[PDB]
Amino acid sequence: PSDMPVAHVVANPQAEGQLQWKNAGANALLANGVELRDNQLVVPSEGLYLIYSQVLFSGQGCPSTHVLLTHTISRIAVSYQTPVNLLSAIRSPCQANPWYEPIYLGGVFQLEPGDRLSAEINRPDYLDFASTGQVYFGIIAL
Amino acid sequence: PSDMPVAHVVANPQAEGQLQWKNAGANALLANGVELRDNQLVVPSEGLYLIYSQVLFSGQGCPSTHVLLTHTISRIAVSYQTPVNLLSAIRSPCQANPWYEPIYLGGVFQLEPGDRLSAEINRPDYLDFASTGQVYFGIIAL
Amino acid sequence: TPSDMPVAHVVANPQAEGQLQWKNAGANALLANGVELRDNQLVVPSEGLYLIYSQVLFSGQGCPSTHVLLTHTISRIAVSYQTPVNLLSAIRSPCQRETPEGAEANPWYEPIYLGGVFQLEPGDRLSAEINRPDYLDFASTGQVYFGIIAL
Repeated sequence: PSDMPVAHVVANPQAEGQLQWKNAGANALLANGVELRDNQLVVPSEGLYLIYSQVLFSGQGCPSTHVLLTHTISRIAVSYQTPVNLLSAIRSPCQANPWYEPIYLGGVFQLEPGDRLSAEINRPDYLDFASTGQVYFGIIAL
Repeated sequence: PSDMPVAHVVANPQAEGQLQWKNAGANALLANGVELRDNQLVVPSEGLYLIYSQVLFSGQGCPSTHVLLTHTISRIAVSYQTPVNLLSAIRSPCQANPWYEPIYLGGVFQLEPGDRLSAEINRPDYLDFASTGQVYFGIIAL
Repeated sequence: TPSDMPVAHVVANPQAEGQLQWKNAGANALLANGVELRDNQLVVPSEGLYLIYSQVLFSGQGCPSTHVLLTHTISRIAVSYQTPVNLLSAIRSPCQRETPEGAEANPWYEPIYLGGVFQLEPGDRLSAEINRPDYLDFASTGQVYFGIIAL
C-alpha cells in the first residue's frame, strides 16, 4: 500500500571523511522505484516531490581565521550532466571545546524521471555521523 | 479536517523545567486517530509519515561550563526495545551575550499502529518561549 | 504542474539591499492550483492541511555588537481573524564577540529553516518575514524561499 516513490537514506559511519549515503540502519528507506546510484538518488517518476536533507557539522577548534561550511541539494537531469542547485545553505562556524552546526535543507520541487539528486557538502572532514539520526537525505513523491 | 492522521503540538509555556507538548489553541492539530499520550505522539495506522520538530534554546550569557544542547525524535515501537533515533542534532552555545540556537529535524518514516514518537531535548532549562511558534512537534500520514 | 494540489514555491527578489520581497520567478518557482501571490503574501484558495516552509539566509561583515539578532517568521492572516498570528518562528545570533576596531572584518552566514503542517481556510494569507532585511544575503536560487502544498 505505501507505494509512493520514497527514500530516506543516512550517512555511513565506517566511511571515513566522506559523505556517502546508504540504505542501511533500522529506519532507512529506498522504495517504490527510487534508486541510490553513484551516491545519488534517482527519481523514478514525474511529479511533485518533497525533498530534504540534514548534515551535522562538528569540530574541536577553529583552526583557520575563517571557514565556510555549505550544504547543497542539486539536480542532474538525465541527458544533462551538469548539476543545478535546488536548495543551498551556508554557515560560518567562527569569527578548545567542540562546536556543532546542523544544517537543514527542505523544499517541494517538480522532478522528472531519471533525475539524480545529490546532497553534497564542502567540508566532509568536519562531518559528524557519530550517531543515528544526525546525517540524512530523503525524498517523497507528493 | 481531512482523512489522514495528523498532529502539530507545541510546548506548554507553563511547564517548569520540562518540555511539555500540548494540543492548545488553534493552529495546532491532533486529529484522525493520532493521540498525545505521556508527552508522545501515538500513531494509529501503518504508513509513511513526515515527522518534524523544532526547538529554540537561548541564554543571557554563556554558561560557566560548556553545555551541549540536543534535540531528538525517537521511534518507540515496544516497551522492551530501546527507542531508535529517527532525527537528531546537537548544538553548542559556547566556544554578557544573548544567544539563540534553533534545532530543526524533519524526515519521512514508515511507521506502524501504536508506534510512539517522542521529541526530546537533553536540557529543559534553556528552552525559549518568548514568542508563539518557536517550539513545535508534528506529523502527517502521507 | 503534475498534481492538482494547491502549491507554491516563491523566491527572494534581489533588486536593492532593502526588502525581502517574494516573486514567482526563477528556475525553481511555482504558483499553481489557485494559490496567489498578493501584497507580498501567499493566498490560499481552499480548505486543507498545508505543509508550510521557508528558508532565509542572513549574511553580514563582522560584528558591530554581541546582540545582533536575526528572526524569521511565518504568520497566518486568517479570514476568521485578520491579524498576523505566528505559526513558525525562530531566532539566530551570529555574533559571539564584537569584531575589534581595525581588525580584518569577517563574513558571517546564518540560515533559518521553518517547516510545519497547518489547517488553512480559503482566503487565508501567509507571510514570511524578517527583522533585519539589511542582513538578508540574497540572491542565488535555492537560498531564500517560501513554499506551501496541500496534502
